[PDB]
Amino acid sequence: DKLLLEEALQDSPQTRSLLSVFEEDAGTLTDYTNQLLQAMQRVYGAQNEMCLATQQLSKQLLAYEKQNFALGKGDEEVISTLHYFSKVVDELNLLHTELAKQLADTMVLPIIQFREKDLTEVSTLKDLFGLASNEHDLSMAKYSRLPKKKENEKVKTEVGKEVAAARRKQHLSSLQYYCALNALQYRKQMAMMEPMIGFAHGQINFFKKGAEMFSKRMDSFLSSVADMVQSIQVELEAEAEKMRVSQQELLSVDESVYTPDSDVAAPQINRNLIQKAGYLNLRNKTGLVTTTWERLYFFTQGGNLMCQPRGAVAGGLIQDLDNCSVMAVDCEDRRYCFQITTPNGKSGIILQAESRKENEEWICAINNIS
Amino acid sequence: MDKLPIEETLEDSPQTRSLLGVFEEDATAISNYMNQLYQAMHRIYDAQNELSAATHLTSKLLKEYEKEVMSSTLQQFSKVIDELSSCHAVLSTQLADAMMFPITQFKERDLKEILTLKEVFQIASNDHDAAINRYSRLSKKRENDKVKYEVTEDVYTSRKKQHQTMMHYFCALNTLQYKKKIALLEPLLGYMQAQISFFKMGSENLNEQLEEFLANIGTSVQNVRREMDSDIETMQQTIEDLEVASDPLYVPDPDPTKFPVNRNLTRKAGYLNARNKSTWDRQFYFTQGGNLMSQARGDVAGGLAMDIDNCSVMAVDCEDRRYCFQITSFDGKKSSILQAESKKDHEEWICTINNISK
Repeated sequence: DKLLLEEALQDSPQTRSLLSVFEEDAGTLTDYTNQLLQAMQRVYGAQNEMCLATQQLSKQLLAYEKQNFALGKGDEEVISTLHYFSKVVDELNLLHTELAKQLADTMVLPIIQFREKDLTEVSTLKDLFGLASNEHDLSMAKYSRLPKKKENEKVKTEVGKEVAAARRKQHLSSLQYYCALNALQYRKQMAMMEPMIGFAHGQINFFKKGAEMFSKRMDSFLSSVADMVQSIQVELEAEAEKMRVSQQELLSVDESVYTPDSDVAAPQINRNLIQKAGYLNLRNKTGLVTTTWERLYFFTQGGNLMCQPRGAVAGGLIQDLDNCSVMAVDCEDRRYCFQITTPNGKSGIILQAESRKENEEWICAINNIS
Repeated sequence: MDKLPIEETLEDSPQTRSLLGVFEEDATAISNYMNQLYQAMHRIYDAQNELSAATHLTSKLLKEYEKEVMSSTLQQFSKVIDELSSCHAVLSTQLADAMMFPITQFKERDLKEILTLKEVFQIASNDHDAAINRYSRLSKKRENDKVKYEVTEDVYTSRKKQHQTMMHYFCALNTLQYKKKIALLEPLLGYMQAQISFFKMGSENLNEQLEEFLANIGTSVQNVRREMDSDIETMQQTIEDLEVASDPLYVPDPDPTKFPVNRNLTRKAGYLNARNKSTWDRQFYFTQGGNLMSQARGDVAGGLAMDIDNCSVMAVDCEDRRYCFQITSFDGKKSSILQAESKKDHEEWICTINNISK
C-alpha cells in the first residue's frame, strides 16, 4: 500500500503501524544497498587492477629491447613481435580503462549517490519526525495536566499555544516523512535499475570493441607468429640431436686421453713443433725460501711465449723466446719441470708439465722457436 | 642464435672459459627478464580470476536478494552477469594453460636445469683443479707407484667428469639459445589467442542477452520514472493543501463557533487519557458496533474497553482535570475516567455514546 498523508494529522496507531512497516523495510533496503555497494566496488576494483596489469605487461614487453647484454644484438624478429604485442596490449588496456570508468560513472556512483542523499534524506526526515513527535507528546501531557476548578486563562492559553505549535510542526514533519517514504518506493527501483543499464552498456561496448580489436586479421598474424615459433622449434630439435651424437662420440674416447702421462711407457713426441699451447705450472719465488706454483695457460705466438690465467680476458707476454734457451731441470722434487734461461745467460723462469710428452714437446718447441 | 664450441671442451682454454662466461651472462639476463615477464603475466592471471570471482559474487548477492517488476528484472540481470562470469572464467582457464604454463615450465624446467648443470660443472671443475694439483705435487726421485697411481687416476676421473659436465652445460646453453625465443613468443601468443576466443564468445553469446536485457530494463525504467513524477507531482501539493487546510485545526481547544459540536454522530474515534490506579495514559479510543475499543499508539492491536450498547455516560470531576467523563453499564460496571482535549470532544464523546446506547 501507500502512506496516506491526509491521515497523518490524526496520527492513529494504525497509521503508526503502517509507518513502522515502511520504516522496517526502509532499514532492510539500506542494508541491502550497503551490500550491493560492496559488490560493485569489488567489480570496479577488479576491472581497475586488470587495467594496471595490462599496463605493466605492455611496459614489460617494451623493456626487452631496452635490454642489452653480452651475446650480441637481440633478434629483431622477437623485438618486432614484442613491440607489436605491446601495442595490442595497450589498445586492450584502453578498452579496459573505458570499461572501468563506465562502471565507476554509470554503476557504482549512482548507487552511492542514492545512498548518501536519498537514504540520508529519509533518515533525517525520520529523526525530525521523531523529535517533533516527542515534543508534541510532552506538550499534550502538560496541556492535559492543566487545572479545571481554579483556572489561570493565561497559563492555559499559552500552554494551548505550545501544543498547537508542536502539533503543527509534527504534522509538517510527518507529511514530509511520509512523502519521502512513498517516493522511496519508486526511487529504490530507479536506484537499482540505473546501474544495471550502465553496466550493460559498458559491457556491450567493451565486448564489441574487443571483438573489433581481435579480428580475423589479428588471428592470421597470430598464425604467422605460431609458424615462426614452430620453425624455431624444428631447428631447435634438429640442432639438438646433431649436438646429441656429436656429444656422444666426443665423450666416447679411450681412457688415456683423460689420463696424464698416458704415453709415459712410449711417449709420442713431435720434435719439429714450432707452436704449442697448454696448461703449465708457473713457479713464483719472491723470497729465498717461500715458493708458490700457479696453473696457467701458456701458448706460443710467433717467436713469443704468452701466459693467460683462467678467468682472464687476455693473455700477456711472459717471455720472448727467440734468443733464449730451455732445458729440463729439477725443482722441489717435482716431475717434468723445465726452465727458460734468458739471452744474457741468467737462469730464468721455471715451468712444469703433467707428462713426459708435453715436457719434451714444450722444450723442443721453445728450442725450435729459438 | 649463437653457439658454444663443444670440441674444445677437452682443452679447457681460458678463451673457452671466456666464451662460456659470455653465455652465462646472457643466460642470467634471460633469467631476469623472463622472471619479470612471469611476474607481469601472473598479475594478469590473478586479475582475470579476480574479475570472474567478483562477477559471480555480485550475481549471488542478487539471487538471494529477491529471496513485482523488479524481481524478474534482477533475475535477468543475475543471469547475464553469470554468463559474463562464465566468460571471464573460461578466459582464466585458457590463460592458465596457454599462457602461465609455458613460461612456468620455462622457469621451472629449463632455467633450473641450466643452473643445475652449471653448478655441477663448477663442482667438477674444482675437483679437477684439486686433482691435478695433487698430481703436480707428486715427488720425483722417490716414487711410490701406489699413491702415484691413485693420484693419477683421480686426475683421470675428475678430468673426465669435467669434460662431460662442461659438454652437457654447453649443449644446454646452445639449446637455450633457441628455447628463449620460444619462451618469449609462445605464452604471449597464448594470451592473444585467449583474448580472441574470449571476445568472440562474448561477441555472439553475451551480447544478445545484454541487448534484450537493455531493451526490457529501458521500458521498465521509463514506466517507473513516469509514474514517480506523477505521484511526486500531486503528493507535493496534496501536502500543500493539507498544510493549507490544517491550520485552524492545530488549536487544542477550538472555540465553539469555529467547529460546532455534532450531536448526530453514530461513530467516533480519537485520543483520550484514561486514569487507571494512578497515572493517565493516552490511548486511541474508537467505537465499533456497540463497543468502545481502545488501542495504545505504538501497539499492534486494540482491545475491548467498554460495552456501550446499554449504558449511561456523564461528565465527571477527577484530579482537577479538564473534560473528564465516565461510562456506567446498566450492570453498574463503570469505565475508566476518560479525559478529552477539548470541550467539543468532551460533549461529542458523551453525546455519541448516548446515541449508540439505548
